[PDB]
Amino acid sequence: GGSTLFVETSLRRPQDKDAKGDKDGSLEVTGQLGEVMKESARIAYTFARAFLMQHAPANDYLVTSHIHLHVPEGATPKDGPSAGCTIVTALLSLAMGRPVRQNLAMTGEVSLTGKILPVGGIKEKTIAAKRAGVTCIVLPAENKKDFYDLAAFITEGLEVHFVEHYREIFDIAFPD
Amino acid sequence: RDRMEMINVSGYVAQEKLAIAERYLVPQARALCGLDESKAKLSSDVLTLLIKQYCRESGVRNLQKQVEKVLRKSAYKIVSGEAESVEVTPENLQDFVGKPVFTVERMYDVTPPGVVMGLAWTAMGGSTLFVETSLRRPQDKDAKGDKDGSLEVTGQLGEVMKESARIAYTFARAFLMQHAPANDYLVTSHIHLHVPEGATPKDGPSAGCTIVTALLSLAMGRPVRQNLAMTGEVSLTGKILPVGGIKEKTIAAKRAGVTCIVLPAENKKDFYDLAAFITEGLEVHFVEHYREIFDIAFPD
Amino acid sequence: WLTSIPWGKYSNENLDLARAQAVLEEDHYGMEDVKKRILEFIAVSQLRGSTQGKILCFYGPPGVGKTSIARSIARALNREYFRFSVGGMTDVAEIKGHRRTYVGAMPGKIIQCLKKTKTENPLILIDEVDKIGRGYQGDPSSALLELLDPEQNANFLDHYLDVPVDLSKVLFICTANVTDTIPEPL
Amino acid sequence: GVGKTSIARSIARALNREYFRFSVGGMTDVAEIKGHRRTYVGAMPGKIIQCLKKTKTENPLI
Ligand SMILES: Nc1ncnc2c1ncn2[C@@H]1O[C@H](COP(=O)(O)OP(=O)(O)O)[C@@H](O)[C@H]1O
Ligand SMILES: Nc1ncnc2c1ncn2[C@@H]1O[C@H](COP(=O)(O)OP(=O)(O)O)[C@@H](O)[C@H]1O
Repeated sequence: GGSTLFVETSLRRPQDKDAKGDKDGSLEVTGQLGEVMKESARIAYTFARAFLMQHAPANDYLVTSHIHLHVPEGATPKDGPSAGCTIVTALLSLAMGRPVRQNLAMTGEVSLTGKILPVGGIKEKTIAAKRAGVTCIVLPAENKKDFYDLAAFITEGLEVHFVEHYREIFDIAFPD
Repeated sequence: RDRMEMINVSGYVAQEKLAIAERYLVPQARALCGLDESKAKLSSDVLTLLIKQYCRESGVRNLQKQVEKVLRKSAYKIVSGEAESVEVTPENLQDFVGKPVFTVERMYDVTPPGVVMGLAWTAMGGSTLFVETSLRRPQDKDAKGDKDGSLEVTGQLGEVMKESARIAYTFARAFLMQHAPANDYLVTSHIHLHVPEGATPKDGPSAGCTIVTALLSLAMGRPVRQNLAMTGEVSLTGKILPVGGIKEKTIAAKRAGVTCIVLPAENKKDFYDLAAFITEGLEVHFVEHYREIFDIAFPD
Repeated sequence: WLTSIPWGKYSNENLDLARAQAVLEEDHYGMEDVKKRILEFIAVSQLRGSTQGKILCFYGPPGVGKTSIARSIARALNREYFRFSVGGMTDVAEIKGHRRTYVGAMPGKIIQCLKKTKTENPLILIDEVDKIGRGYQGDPSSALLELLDPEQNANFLDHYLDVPVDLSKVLFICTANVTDTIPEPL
Repeated sequence: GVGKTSIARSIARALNREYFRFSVGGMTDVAEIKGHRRTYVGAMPGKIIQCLKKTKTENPLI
């Protein structure tokens, strides 16, 4: 069924080895990842880098930093990519050090451009969220119909936020 | 492969699918459901809505499943439900099968810088795939910096695809050199490009033109002209080569709501060998050197 | 083994729609979509007259009522019920018996189901379809495909028994936690 | 989902000859084409012979 998994990230080597440093920040991914998952992870990495660039030019953290991220396993391979937005927001939060808004979840696939794509198993993810006591949830606009095919009580007290492009998400997870 | 003759049977545009459903599917399903046209009725517009929204692929089997489901619901309503006959309408379709699925015909319509459409003759028929690019390292770490921008590829690409990508990269760099030497972007900038998979390995190289145009769009930032697609194998000098699955790519492009299409001059005959309605309303463009593609996509 | 098999044993089926709806609503909670499909199946079986059978699979988390709702459906339709666990199985022989020549040969488990049910139009429930091994000297997936083939089913046969069997009216249900792992043809 | 099988049936009926399909996808045993040895009791011939038996003619639409 559905489940809630915390994608986690950390810095595995001193950020400023050299103030002049011109190396490229590595990335390491753990969690028994399939090849498609590795490609999705790299896509998320690149898009997060570009987003930080256009948004916070002064922050080279993500560009020059050897990061290690753990995506808890269990996701069925076809559903694997659905954690793209989660990975991107995790990387951004680490970059700016701001914790994401409490009791918030998300799910979606990122497209190396910031656009989000629909995903499967919306119902089970919603049930897992509700059982996880989460209040605000983020989903792609494309799956919206699925989220509205569900009974009222299941959707009771869920401040959903439908989105199409990652920009919207960045405004929610980091309200101020 | 060589021991017999291969005959192609490819795709069905919305009009063809509608005709097939009206004359072939609906009656066969009705008989399968043991019903009469008097008892169950489906307007053509309903089938049009189904095809345009509730089924997205060259095949028709999924449309068969949808029509079968709606007929099943009508049968249940008949045996017990109050209604004695069913006249399906766009209004009742929701309750009959549910809310729509493929609300967006395309990925999007804006095509921001560094992304361009392309046509892929994948095993499951034709498809429209967006090839995108991005800058994953600072453009100017130090204005002096002279090390060439590294290129990275995603999409489970085979070595043949990787070499095609390198060829496109080199040719795009040379074309930028000629057209705008002042712009070193494509030279001194590490870049990451994603070409969606699903294209059959033989057809992989066809996306060379798409890759080159995407890279150029990123370098100049000019978003490619909307509702545009293309396909062609690049020559490392700018000449384009023919590709297969032309009919399949054409039908997929038309289904994707695209108007202006670009093909190599060589495949021209195959484009014209198609029907008329299939080719209706397509601002086709036949080229042999990449320069013409650059002029088209960037009218300025 | 042969004579004990039914032939034309169309076990009678109920057709009162409201009766089945009440039965299912009593035997289970919510689960609307399944009940909708079942009512549609009953309605088509009625209008068509002669009873028939198709293949649908309930996919979802474990311990959700799939087996229980299958039992309830078997009860409501009045037809027989049998279940067959397929996960972690390789030798199609169990599905197809043996050649009948090997020492202690037996027919395929479907033959056992047909005998025990002693009916021509039973309900069969395959448990945990996606856990097929289809490994070396296995690949029963072909056997399952021929079994679910809406046309080959009409003349299916096994190794031990060498005679065709008609199954178009037989009702098949399949269970599996996940969808993708199922082979695409099935 | 293009009707290849359906058009096969249409050709079979229009020509007045018979029809018989065959699945080879993901198959790895030659026996099904070449049957068995006829020596192993319970051995079966190739599927083609069975199709010929069923159609009872040597001008089928295989
Ligand atoms: N909606 C429901 N209504 C009635 N009983 C249920 C429902 N959902 C689950 N159950 C009960 O939970 C148990 C689940 O066991 P089982 O039927 O084996 O689940 P599954 O079919 O998923 O294997 C059953 O005993 C069943 O009675
Ligand atoms: N042009 C057409 N005319 C009649 N029927 C069609 C046409 N295209 C598709 N179909 C229907 O779609 C169904 C798909 O059958 P299928 O066995 O999937 O064919 P294929 O082997 O080509 O995929 C057929 O039953 C057929 O009746």
